[PDB]
Formats: sequence, structure tokens, C-alpha cells
Amino acid sequence: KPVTLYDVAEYAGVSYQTVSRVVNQASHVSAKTREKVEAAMAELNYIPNRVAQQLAGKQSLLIGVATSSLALHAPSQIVAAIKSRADQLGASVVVSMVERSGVEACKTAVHNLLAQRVSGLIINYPLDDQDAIAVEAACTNVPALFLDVSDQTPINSIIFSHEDGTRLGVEHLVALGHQQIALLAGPLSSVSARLRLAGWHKYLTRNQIQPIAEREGDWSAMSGFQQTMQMLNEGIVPTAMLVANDQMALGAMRAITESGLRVGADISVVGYDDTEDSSCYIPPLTTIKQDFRLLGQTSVDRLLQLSQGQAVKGNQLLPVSLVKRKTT
Amino acid sequence: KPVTLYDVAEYAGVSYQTVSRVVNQASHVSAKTREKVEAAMAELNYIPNRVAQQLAGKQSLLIGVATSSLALHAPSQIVAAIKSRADQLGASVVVSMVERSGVEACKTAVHNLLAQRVSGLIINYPLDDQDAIAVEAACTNVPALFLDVSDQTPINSIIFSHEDGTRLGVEHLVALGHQQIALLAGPLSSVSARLRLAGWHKYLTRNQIQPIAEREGDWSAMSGFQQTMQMLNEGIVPTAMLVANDQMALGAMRAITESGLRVGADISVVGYDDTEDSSCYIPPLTTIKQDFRLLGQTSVDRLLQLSQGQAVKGNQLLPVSLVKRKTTLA
DNA sequence: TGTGAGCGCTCACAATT
DNA sequence: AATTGTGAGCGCTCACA
Ligand SMILES: C[C@H]1O[C@@H](Oc2ccccc2[N+](=O)[O-])[C@H](O)[C@@H](O)[C@H]1O
Ligand SMILES: C[C@H]1O[C@@H](Oc2ccccc2[N+](=O)[O-])[C@H](O)[C@@H](O)[C@H]1O
Repeated sequence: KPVTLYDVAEYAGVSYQTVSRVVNQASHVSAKTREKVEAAMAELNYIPNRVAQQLAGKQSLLIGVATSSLALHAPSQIVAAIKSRADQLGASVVVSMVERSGVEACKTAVHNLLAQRVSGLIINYPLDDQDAIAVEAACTNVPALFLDVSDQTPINSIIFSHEDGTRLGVEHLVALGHQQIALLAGPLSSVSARLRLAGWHKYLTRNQIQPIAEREGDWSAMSGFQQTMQMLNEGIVPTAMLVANDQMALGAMRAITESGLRVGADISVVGYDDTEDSSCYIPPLTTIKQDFRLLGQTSVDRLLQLSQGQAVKGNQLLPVSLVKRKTT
Repeated sequence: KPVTLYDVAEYAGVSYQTVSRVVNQASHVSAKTREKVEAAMAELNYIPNRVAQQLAGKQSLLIGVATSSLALHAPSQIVAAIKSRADQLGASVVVSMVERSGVEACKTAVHNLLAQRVSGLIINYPLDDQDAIAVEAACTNVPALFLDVSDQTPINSIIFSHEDGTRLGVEHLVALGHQQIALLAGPLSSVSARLRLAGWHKYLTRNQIQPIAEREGDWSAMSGFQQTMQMLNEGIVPTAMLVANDQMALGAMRAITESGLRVGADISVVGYDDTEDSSCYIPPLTTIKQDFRLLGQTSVDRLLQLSQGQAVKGNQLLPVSLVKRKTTLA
């Protein structure tokens, strides 16, 4: 049985409360008293049983996070910025990873997070409107913030402005004089993917352009490669491609190149994310920058505000920007 | 105040213990009684406060994980396979991410994980031998498994066989007839990086070869690009490069290509990891495969065995393999 | 500074029938 | 002999003293 707060009480000549104050950096200590207590716990290697502290009522803002597999780029980047910002605010973070596809899986995840009595949830998992509303409802009394829902979902959410991203992309290709444009989208089961797809159609339409092709990948470079290969093998050869993410763009670029065409000069390409690696593709990839650090930082700040009944309900849009490189 | 075990007690006509039995799938229930209780908690949307269950003494296997930033490839892949395998074993997982560089930071992380009374720790953070031994010592009574230490560290650990990876790389370049070989290593502050560096030197030496260059990156493709550019600008132009990871290899390939040289035909390249993207680099990257799923899966199984006083102490080496692609062709 | 109380549950028994 | 209750406590935080 690990050292208790009681064990330090006698090994310091004080009570369990005296030690408590010391541990909590409380106000009103016997000055030199704290010096003695700390030495007492130091020699016994005392580590406050957080499990007991929480139950006892210690107000510790504990953020829960239901997320897509961390094996995926953006999710990992986001959780990272979340834990980082939470540590910086003295907030704790427990995360439930959802691997199985489906709303039940996400609900299971929210269930456990709730069991750990989190003071708020951050759901970074693709959810259709009613499913999101359902999840939001299951969050018994605790606030929920969503990161993978449409801007049209009636719940608290933060997402990058797909409107701005897709416009930037389309307008860039247009200003370069492209008219034969193909679209490589993320998996349709992804809300974010769908939002980008919609964004492209919206702005391509406003420029009286109709994509000469439209395929669906799964976020992986291999899918980008295969999809762009099938497209080219069907004789459909555009002069520019808008791709849902940098990784698929990479695969597209491989297919283009292994076909005898020059990325840029023959078929321009635009990616999405502006991942670290994108600046070193052959040739450097023009892309839309999504500052994941900012999303994770903002997510935590926001979930805390909500937890404090602060009037900041709704949907928030994060800025993005065009990074001009050599693929266009 | 969320629904208590007490709330179900009267909303079912039983006591808190009766409900407890039903919740824990206990032995000796009133048969139909459990049928009633379950219905009672179902209608009240009851979710057992795990915090209270743990304190009360409920024996649950909770794995703690101190790790390098999840913003890095391998660590994120590893934590994912860890959480995945733990969920599959009905084990819970809490993870403390260490961002600040240093042993104190890692100790801080272990401190918190201990505060949550985990039944074991998985440290995936670069630790020199004495620092690792120190951390291991701080793990008051609970078993610790390390993933970023040397195979020579006297503690429980699991790492990929750098010996096999570097040999595979070196022997491959040699069989292709390369003699002018440059080395691009990961950051020296990384144990894993150093192990690979050592491995290359070891096997290059056994083939009577001396690298004509040896630079250090930081795992990022940009570092791979910059380092390989400085190297080429100094007039040092090898015929093959061994790179500590696929991302730096990417940067190297960019530098090689933007220099008028053909990756493969003029300067061969070998990476490390066999990341998903590596199969789609221009041209496809020959690399050393490190099965991160396997590492995370094995780590959990192993930490649990240790937790059960199973005699499996020491260091374990995981296999790796060479993935031949196009960067070492012609 | 001490004291009382409790957080939600698990134990260990006891207590029902 | 089945089933239920009862007592106690887990480690700490509160509220007071
Ligand atoms: C920043 C956005 O990134 C999307 O990121 C995704 C998700 C998985 C793999 C790659 C990408 N991507 O963009 O390249 C998320 O689905 C969305 O919920 C939001 O987190
Ligand atoms: C599988 C191995 O990967 C190494 O991975 C690293 C670590 C950070 C960024 C990239 C890589 N990498 O290999 O490309 C770890 O340092 C080592 O502890 C172990 O986890």
C-alpha cells in the first residue's frame, strides 16, 4: 500500500490536512512547517493519489477527447497541440481513440470519457449532423466541442474554413488559366472531405468550370497514386488537379510523373494541409495551409470557456492560406 | 450530481451492494432481481464513476505512457497501436506527452502517470542509460518498459533490431557495388538515431568502407534537404546515401534531384521506417521496414506480463526487413 | 493549525429469507 | 442454502472547527 497522506502526517508531526495544504501549495502554512513537511514527503517519495483527489472534489479541469486513429496525420497533430495547450493551462487530458467506423463506436468512446467524469469533451471524429446531435446529447451535462462536423451542424464546433481553402485553390488554378481540372477527394465517409469537395464544386461553378474528372481517395498517398493512374489510363488528362490532402497529392504527383508528364508544366497540382513534408516533394507542393497547432490550441481554450458557461456557443471557422510552391 | 449507485438502489428496490453485484457481473444475484436492477440503471442512464471504482479497490489494468511529441511520426504510430491493443485486451491507457527536452521533463511525466496510480509504464522517450535507470527507479513498485533506449541499457525494453536494419542497408548498397557512401543520421540527442549511426559504422567497417560524409538531421525532410545540399555544395558527391528515416530521405532525394542528379542512377538512397508515404516518393524509396503496429502490440502484451511478475525481464529485439524499391536501382 | 464530514464505490462481513 | 442486506474502508478534498 503506497505511502498515504497519513504516513507523511506522523513522519512530519502534522495532520493529513497540513500535508494537504503543502501539496496543494495552499495559503496559510506554518512557514517553516511546510519546509519540514516537504522534506518528510521527499524522504518517503510521496505522490498524491490523483484518483482520490478527484473524488474528494479537487476541481481539476479534465478534458476528454474522442478522436479518429492517431495513426492519421491531422488527428495526431491535433491531439498533440491539445495535450500541449492543456498542459500549459494546468489542465489534464484523457483521450479515447475510436477505430471502428460508426456512431456506436464514437458513442462507446464518449461513454468511457464520461465514466472518467471529464469536465468537457472534444470530439475529433467524422459525424453526420444527427449523429453529432445524438453524441452531443449523450454528453450528460458536460459541454462538447466538435472538430469534424459541417459548419451547418447545430452544435459547438471549430473547423478550418473549407470555403476559403477551396476558393484559394480554385482561384489560383483559374488565375493560371486552367480550365481542364480534375478533383481528387478524400473518402466520402469524411465530413471534412465532403466539405472540401463541395467547396471546389461551389467555386469551380462560379467560374463556369466543370471538373473533367472527380475521384475519391482515402487520404493515403497510394490512393492518390491509384486514382490518378486510373484517371490517366482512361484517357482523361487534365492540366491541373485539386487534391484533398498533401499525401494524396504526393501519390498523384507520382502517377503524373511515372506517366511521362511533368508535374507543374503539364499537370499542375494543389494539395491540402501544408504538411511538413510537402515542402520537399519533387517538386515542392503548392498547398493550403491548415495550422493544426492553432486548432488544438483554440479547441482547449474554447472547451474551457464553454465549461465556464461563457457565451461562445456555435461554430467557429479558422483561417487558412495558400502556400505557393512549384506544383502549379 | 450524476446518477449514483444509490439512485439505482431505490429506483429498483435494492441496496447499493445489490446493484454493485449486477454492475460487476457478480455471483449470487436474485436471478430476476438482476433483470430488474439492469432495467433500473438503463432508464437512469447510469455510468459507473470509474474514479470511485479505482479508489474503492477495483483491480483494473491501467497502462501509463510517457512519450515524445505525438506530432512525430513513429511516436503517434506507436501510441495508436498501444491504445488499440490495450482496448482489445480490456486495458485502459493514459498517456503523458513530454515536449520539453530533458530527463526532468520525462520524470515530471512519470510523476503524473504514477499519481494516476497506473499499474505499469511504457516509456517511449529518448533516455541515456543512467537517466533511464533513474526513471526506472522512480517507478515506485510498478514495472517499466522502455522503447527508446540502447539494447545495452540494463532495464526492460523493446526496440527494433538496429543491428539488422543497418546491416541490411549497408549490405544492400555494397552488393550493388557502392563504395562512396554518405551517412545522414537522425538527431544525436536521439538514442535510436545513435544506434542506427553506430550500426552503419559497424557494418561499413566490416566491408572496409569509410563514409565519405556524415551529417546530422532532426528527422524532418527539410533537414534532410538542407544537409544533403550543404554536402553537395562542398563538392562531396557520393554514389549512395543511408538516411536515418524516410522523411529525411525525402529531403535528400529533393536535394539530389534539384542538383541535376538522378536519385538511384547517380546517387542511390536508402531510408528507414518504411512509412506509408515512402512507397509513393519520386522514385519509390528503398527502405528498412519498422512495423510500428507490432511494437505497440508487443509493448502492451509485455507490460502486462511484467505486471503479472512473469519472468520476461530484459531487452527484446523486434525484426526489421529491407524493402527494395527504386531509389537504389541501376 | 487542527476537527468534522463527505466524495463514489469496493471490499469485508453481516444480515435477510 | 441461497440470496440479500450491513459494516468498513479506499485517499483525499471540502466544510468547519
Ligand atoms: C483539420 C482537419 O483535418 C482533417 O484531416 C485529415 C484526416 C485524416 C488524415 C488526413 C487529413 N488531412 O486533412 O490530410 C480532419 O478530418 C478534420 O476533422 C480536421 O481535423
Ligand atoms: C520505432 C522507433 O522509431 C524511432 O522513430 C523516430 C522518432 C521521431 C521521429 C521519427 C522517427 N523515425 O524513425 O523516423 C524512435 O526514436 C524509437 O524510439 C522507436 O520508437
